[PDB]
Amino acid sequence: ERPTFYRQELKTIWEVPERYQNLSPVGSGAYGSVCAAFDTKTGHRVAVKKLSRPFQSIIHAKRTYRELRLLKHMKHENVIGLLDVFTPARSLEEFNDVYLVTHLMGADLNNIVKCQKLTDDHVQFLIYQILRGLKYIHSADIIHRDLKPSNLAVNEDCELKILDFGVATRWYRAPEIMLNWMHYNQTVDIWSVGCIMAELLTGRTLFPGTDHIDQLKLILRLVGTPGAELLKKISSESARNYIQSLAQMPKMNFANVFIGANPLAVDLLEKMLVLDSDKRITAAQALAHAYFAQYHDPDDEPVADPYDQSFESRDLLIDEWKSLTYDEVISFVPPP
Ligand SMILES: Nc1c(C(=O)NCc2ccc(C(=O)N[C@@H](CCC3CCCCC3)C(=O)N3CCNCC3)cc2)cnn1-c1ccccc1
Repeated sequence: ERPTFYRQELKTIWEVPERYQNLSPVGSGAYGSVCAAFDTKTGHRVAVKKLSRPFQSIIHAKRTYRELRLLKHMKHENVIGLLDVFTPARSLEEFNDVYLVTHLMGADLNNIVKCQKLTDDHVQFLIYQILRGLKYIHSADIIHRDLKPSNLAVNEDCELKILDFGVATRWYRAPEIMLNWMHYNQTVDIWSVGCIMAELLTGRTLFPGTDHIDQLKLILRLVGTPGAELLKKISSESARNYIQSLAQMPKMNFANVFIGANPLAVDLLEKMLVLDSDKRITAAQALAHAYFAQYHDPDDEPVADPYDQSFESRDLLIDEWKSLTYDEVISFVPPP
């Protein structure tokens, strides 16, 4: 039974089920067209995102479908999930707007740290949750690709979720992406986690580059010029020359960069900030690292159901993407 909707303005107009009350814009553009609301069904505050021009073009329609598919798939404590999705339309013919309802978080990870060191216990808890969510995301063959403190949100009980509010900042970007090395694996996200973890411990950005070149120079000063093993995997002579032109010395010992830090934290940072992404620790491996002994539970670090992203390879018409999106709205099943 279709609930009754009500309209509102909010310089953006919102038609939502009566279920959602007390709507108010939040983030003022940083979050998009997002309002906080009171979910009368559960008595919890929620976030309502209205999609912008979802079916204006093939690209818009496919992006709308993609985001709905991703959100419908993510069912994990440390990843943003879909509480509801709705449209005022009563038919595919009238279908032109999509609203996504998620949990409302309280702050991102810039708001928690505020340029001050966190305790080592608190860093364990925060990074453990990030890695727990990444193990889940990566098990579905999904790569975040833009992990950074602003895409990590917490509530008052310090419970953390991974989202994507999106390039804005390069401070957390893996060197292989910056170098256009083309073959990326999931540990580009592990690089970002390493940068975040270092920042939580020290209160300082690990690699605060002024521009693209400076960012790579700062990275390579810490992690060193490519070793012989990594150089063997670089096809292009110009590519080999270019990376060496930005570097010089071997890597530094992280034990003499993170003075006063838990030696287990330093060991983990070493394994996350490896230049060769083939040698970089995975999320599942990192969760078993002794640094997380007080939080690690091998039986509550779940993986995702298989995620069918064969649609990514397809060239469909605008009405086909729209119909596929409409079918995914209809088939949605709320959580418990
Ligand atoms: N602003 C918000 C919200 C909110 O916007 N919720 C709506 C809300 C919808 C959607 C998303 C979201 O992340 N959507 C992803 C798909 C899921 C991703 C989860 C991780 C792994 C990779 C996939 C996506 O496809 N796109 C399209 C391209 N650009 C980026 C987003 C976030 C959020 C929820 N809480 N808060 C909040 C309030 C105060 C302080 C801090 C946060």
